[PDB]
This record gives sequence, C-alpha cells and structure tokens, in this order.
Amino acid sequence: VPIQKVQDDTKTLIKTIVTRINDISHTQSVSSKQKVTGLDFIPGLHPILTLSKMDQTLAVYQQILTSMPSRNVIQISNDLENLRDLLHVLAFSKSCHLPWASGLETLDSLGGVLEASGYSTEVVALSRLQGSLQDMLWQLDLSPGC
Amino acid sequence: DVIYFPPKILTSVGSNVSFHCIYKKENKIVPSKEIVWWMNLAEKIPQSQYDVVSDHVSKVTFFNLNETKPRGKFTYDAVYCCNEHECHHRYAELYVIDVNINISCETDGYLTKMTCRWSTSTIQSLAESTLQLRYHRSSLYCSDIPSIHPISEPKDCYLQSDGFYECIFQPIFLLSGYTMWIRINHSLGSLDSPPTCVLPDSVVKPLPPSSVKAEITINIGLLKISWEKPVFPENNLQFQIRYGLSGKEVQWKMYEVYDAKSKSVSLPVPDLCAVYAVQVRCKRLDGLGYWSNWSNPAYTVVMDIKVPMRG
Amino acid sequence: CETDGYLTKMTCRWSTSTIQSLAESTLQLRYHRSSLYCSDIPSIHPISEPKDCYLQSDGFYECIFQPIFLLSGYTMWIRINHSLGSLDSPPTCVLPDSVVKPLPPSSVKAEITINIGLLKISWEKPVFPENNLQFQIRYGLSGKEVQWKMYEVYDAKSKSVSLPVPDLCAVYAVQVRCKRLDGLGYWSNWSNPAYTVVMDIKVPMRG
Ligand SMILES: *[C@@H]1O[C@H](CO[C@@H]2O[C@@H](C)[C@@H](O)[C@@H](O)[C@@H]2O)[C@@H](O[C@@H]2O[C@H](CO)[C@@H](O)[C@H](O)[C@H]2NC(C)=O)[C@H](O)[C@H]1NC(C)=O
Ligand SMILES: *[C@@H]1O[C@H](CO)[C@@H](O)[C@H](O)[C@H]1NC(C)=O
Ligand SMILES: *[C@@H]1O[C@H](CO)[C@@H](O)[C@H](O)[C@H]1NC(C)=O
Ligand SMILES: *[C@@H]1O[C@H](CO)[C@@H](O)[C@H](O)[C@H]1NC(C)=O
Ligand SMILES: *[C@@H]1O[C@H](CO)[C@@H](O)[C@H](O)[C@H]1NC(C)=O
Ligand SMILES: *[C@@H]1O[C@H](CO)[C@@H](O)[C@H](O)[C@H]1NC(C)=O
Repeated sequence: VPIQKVQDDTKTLIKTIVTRINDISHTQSVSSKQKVTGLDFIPGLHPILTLSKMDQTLAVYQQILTSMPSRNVIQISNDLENLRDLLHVLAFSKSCHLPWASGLETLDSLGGVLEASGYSTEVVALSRLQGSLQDMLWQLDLSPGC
Repeated sequence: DVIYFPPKILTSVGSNVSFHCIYKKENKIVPSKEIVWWMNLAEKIPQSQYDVVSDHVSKVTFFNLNETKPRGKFTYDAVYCCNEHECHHRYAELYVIDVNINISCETDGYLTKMTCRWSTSTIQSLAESTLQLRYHRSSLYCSDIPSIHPISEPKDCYLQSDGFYECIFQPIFLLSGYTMWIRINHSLGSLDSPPTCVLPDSVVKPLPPSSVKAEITINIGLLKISWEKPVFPENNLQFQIRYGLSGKEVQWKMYEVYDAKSKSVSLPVPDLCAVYAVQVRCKRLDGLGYWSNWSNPAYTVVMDIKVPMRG
Repeated sequence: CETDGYLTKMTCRWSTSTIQSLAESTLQLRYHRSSLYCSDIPSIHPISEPKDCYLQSDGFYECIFQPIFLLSGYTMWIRINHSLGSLDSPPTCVLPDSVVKPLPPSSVKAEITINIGLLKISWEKPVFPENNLQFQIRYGLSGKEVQWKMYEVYDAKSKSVSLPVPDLCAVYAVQVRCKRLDGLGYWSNWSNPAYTVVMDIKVPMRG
C-alpha cells in the first residue's frame, strides 16, 4: 500500500477519534491542559517530538482507558490500537525500528486514584486525550522525524 | 489534602445550599483570600457568591439551583475549590431532586371508591429511589394548609400496563379531608412533595344518564327528547345535548340546558324525516366534578309529519 | 455488507436461494482478522473463528458484528458440512471503512431568492465520515406525480447551491443524498423533503 494512503487513513482515523470524543456529554467545555495535581501520570502538557515517546503516550492512554467498561471507551481503545498499528507501519516505512513498549509499571496508585476521583479520573483524561489528538494531527502536518 | 464539608447534600428544586472547603498544598495552608470555585470543572462560579468564615476556610452558596440531568453512569454534579490554577482531584457531590408530582384522584358516582393515579415520568433524574404515598385523614373537610401534619400512615399502590401507579381508596367518607402527598425516599434521606387536599364531594363523577329517546313531533315540527335523571348525585345540575344526522361521520352541534328540574326541551330542525343520533352529558352547575361519559345513541323514526302544501 | 452510519456496527448476510436445492448440509460462518489490511495475494488461512448468528424471516442469514475496528480487514467465508465431509467457500476480504453508509443530510432548506429569480438550497453535511463527500440533489414541482431532475455537486466545501427554474409560482420539493467522494461506499438515504413558500419575488412585469 502507498505511504500516502496510509497517511490519509491515519488522518481520517484521527479526525474520527476526535469527533467521537467530542460526542461525549461529559466533555462539553473542559479545555485540554488543566493543572490537576493528583493527575500527573496522564500524558499531556509538554509536547511530543519523537516516535518512541509518542508510542509510549499511546500505550499509557490505552492502559488508562482499559480500566473503564463503557462501550464508547472500548471503541476508542480499539481505534487507538489501530492508530498504534498504523504508526508502527509508518515508522517501519522510514527505516526506523520502533520496539513495542508497554505502559508504566507503577500505575497501581491509579486504581486508588480512581476510588478517590473516578469521575475526574475519566473526564480530564478524556479531555487530555482529545488535546493530544489535536496535536496528533498537527504532529503529522510537519513531517516528524524518527 | 483538601477537605470538604458537608460531603453529601440532598435538596429539592428551588432551595439554597452552602458548601465549605479547606485547602492545603506544599506543606502549607493556602489563605482563604485566593480560593475560587468550579462547577463540574466546566463553568466558573462568580466571585459574588463567595464567603469567608475563617482565616483559611472558604464558603460558597448556590442560588435557584437547577435539575441535575444524568450523564452516563454518573448522576450527580461535582463542586471543586482551589487556588489560582492548580486544583485537587477531590470533589463534593450535589444531588437535586424534582419533588413536585401531580397526583389525580377521582370519586366514583356510587360515592364508595376513589380511583387515584399518578405518573412517574419525572423520576428520570435519579432512579433507584423509593416512592411512597402518605395521606392524612381529617374528620373536617380540608381547608387552608397550616403546616405539615406530623401524624402519617402509609398505603401501597400497584403498577398497571400504562406505567402510571394506581391505587383505590375504599371505604371513603363524604365530608372528610384526605390530605395526601408523595415522598421520595433514598439511601441519603428523604424528601416530601407539596401536599394536596381533595374534597370527596368536589371531584365526584356523575353516572351517565341512560334510556335517552328522541322523536320528531307530529304537526309541531319540533324535536322531543325524553329520558330520566341519573340517581347520583341528587343535587341540582345542568344537562348538555349533542345531536346530528346519523352516519359514518356526523356534524354535531352543542346545546345546553341549565334547569335541573327541566325534563325535556323542544327545538325545530330544517329537515323533516332524518335519522338522528342524540347524546346527553350531565354536570353540576358550579364547575365542581368531572364530565360524565356519553350515553347510548338514540334514534328516531321516518314517517310523514304534516299535509303537503304542494302536491 | 456495510457499517452503520454512526460507525458502531457492521452487519451482513449471504444467499441460500439457489443453495436450497442442495439441502441436508449444515452451514456456518468463519471469520479471520488481519492486522491492518485484508490482503493483496490471498492464501488459505489455517486459523479461523466461527461466528454464531441467527436467521431472518425473508430467508437471509442476518449476522451482526459488534464491536468492530475501522481499519482492520476481515476475511470471511462459509463452511458447508455434509455427512461425508466438508468444503469451504471462496474467502472474501472486507474493510469496514470502505463499506460505510453515511447518514442522510440534516436541516435541508429551500427558498426562492429575492430579486434574483433563482431557487437556492442549503444543507449540512453528516458528522460521519470525516472524508470528502459528494452530493446529489433531486427536485421537482410538488404534486401527486413529479417529474424531478437530478443534479450533482463535486465540491466538498460547498453547502449551498442555486439553480434556475422555469416557473416561479409553484411549490417545489427538494431532496439530497450524499456519498463518499472516492466511491468506496454505498449511497445514503434521501434527506427530509423540504417545501418552499409561495411569495412575491420581483416587481410586476406588465400592467
Ligand atoms: C434562596 O435564596 C433566595 C434569595 O435570592 C437572593 O438573595 C439575596 C442574596 C439577594 O441577592 C436577593 O435579591 C436574591 O433574591 C430567596 O429568595 C428570596 O427569599 C426571601 C426570604 O424569604 C423572600 O423574602 C424573597 O421574596 C425571595 N425572593 C423572591 C424573588 O421571591 C429564596 O426564598 C431562598 N430559598 C428558600 C427555599 O428559602
Ligand atoms: C436553570 O436553567 C434555566 C433555563 O433557562 C436558566 O435560565 C437558569 O439560569 C438556570 N439556573 C442556573 C442556576 O444556572
Ligand atoms: C424510607 O427511608 C427511611 C429512612 O429514613 C427508611 O427507614 C424506610 O424504611 C424507607 N422506606 C422504604 C424502604 O419503603
Ligand atoms: C369517559 O371519559 C373519560 C375522560 O374523557 C375517559 O378517560 C374514559 O375512558 C371514558 N369512558 C369510557 C368507557 O370510554
Ligand atoms: C460434518 O458433518 C458430520 C455429519 O455426519 C458431523 O458428524 C461432523 O461433526 C461435521 N463436521 C464439523 C466440523 O462440524
Ligand atoms: C433508510 O431508508 C430505508 C428504506 O428502504 C429504511 O428502511 C431505513 O430505516 C432508512 N434509514 C434511515 C437511517 O433513515
């Protein structure tokens, strides 16, 4: 398959994920940065410039969403897995091998965080995901390096 | 790190609530002069609703609060307090219940049973809550509501196919005030709807008169309608007549008579031999009570009235 | 098959009309998942997962996939099982993104332009998909029977279009349909019909 087709499919999936996130009633006006002190393991804030950190962020987001039983969350996780596969294919296309890296190993307190602020543990996280998704598109409009 | 009190609030629509919060960060207690409040992390509460009660304790108040629509598995709103930009993840939950419910009771014509119904379509705000009736019996009929009566006892109702909870009162007293209300009753406490008093005589539904018969008067050109007054109620009241030329669809036109002691009325019709459908309703003058159902259709006979002028 | 307009489910069927002549065998569906794309040179798959889905009244086996993945190819086939052996139908590879059925356009309006004499129609694109779309409009004079006329729009960014009509004192009915620009998809449903209003447009011509 041509690289242009892969990039177009990636952009279409990006826009579809953004639209799906925007349809959630919880995320109506939440912004995309925040300064929640108790939520710091969630990726965001500082920008991403490399494919390894970007895959790490995707894996962390997938692990964050794994702890939710909503159908929309499951669909978003599947779309994120497809996006990760597309990103891996794109990275391999540029002769830069990207090894498969899992999420953070010390996310146990995350569970505790949930039992403290489950609602929040969702809402801001979802918003942050959307924020990253926006930068997602921008990060593919500047021809990023390996 | 941050403490809120009270943590659980259960209030009805239109009331006012207050919250307090104490915040600590970086091994230091932030002064209460820099505390700002957020609702659901979406809208910013104006400063004009803020209050200071201690050197490091904040206070917020809510005016004309609104119905909390459910969103997903969550069915409550979160209130946050924090300084400047950094805010803790802990939240205080607020519950709002629409307590107003319309309950409709009708007295049967026999003055023996009360048919009482009400709908539960307004309960969608918060589910899994107990709804229970409560009616207070008074020897004297209901009057201006002084206050909530401490004495109360319950009575159950069942659910039919229409989704409206229904229960029947029997026996009943003609001149006893039944001050009734509904109560929502949840793991967090209870809330009581505004009460209502119903006079048994006021909401009586008269039995529909039967045995109506219409005829065309001979050599008079008028319509004669005969029937008998219904047994219940025995008070004075007016009658409504609706008649037309019988068919698949009939163009009715109303008529009213306000004399209770009156038995029959006379009224000419342009047509001479036409089959007619005539119906009568029965209702008290002053407006109290409910309209009765339509009676059986009464038909006429086709037969010559008078001598033709032009042969 | 195809995918729902909301991109939440993908549902299809096969035929058994001509196969009904050869009965007494058992039929079941096997599906296999690829990584990103279905295939380029298909080969026999040794691993498959049976799917249990029911039968519909009209004679077509309704079968529903949920949840699905937008950019993952499915290789599906049906196995015929006779009392003496088994056989496999030729496999078919399907991409759910290429069989998306868009929703009909919403909030379609039509009006006669003032002091212009042209009929203008406006519409809003559906939320899904997020790709370029083409529109086909169809309109005529309202009545028991209508001699409509088709028109096509090949611009995705366009939302309003004006066309001329011979008559200027009649009620017109307008409908719109949308499709993927690349052609990898099906046709949508016809939009909600919109009826214009009867009113003056220009000054009287002659006394
Ligand atoms: C809840 O509080 C309101 C007060 O709202 C405001 O209160 C002040 C801060 C000031 O800004 C007022 O102008 C606002 O109305 C109560 O509304 C008033 O309550 C008083 C006390 O009973 C009454 O005399 C007024 O008539 C009320 N105002 C109106 C327009 O009717 C309201 O009653 C409180 N809720 C409950 C359940 O008591
Ligand atoms: C409740 O909703 C109504 C809807 O118009 C609005 O006018 C009112 O301001 C709302 N109340 C609050 C406290 O936001
Ligand atoms: C209503 O709630 C009260 C708690 O105040 C409880 O005692 C009572 O049993 C409840 N009624 C029910 C469960 O019917
Ligand atoms: C009598 O009238 C009431 C109110 O119009 C209606 O609900 C009821 O069904 C009627 N009774 C019959 C037997 O139709
Ligand atoms: C094929 O059909 C025969 C019927 O004799 C049955 O015994 C066998 O189990 C079937 N094979 C499979 C894989 O279902
Ligand atoms: C589309 O039109 C068909 C008519 O064949 C109808 O069955 C279907 O429900 C319609 N779908 C939508 C989303 O309007």
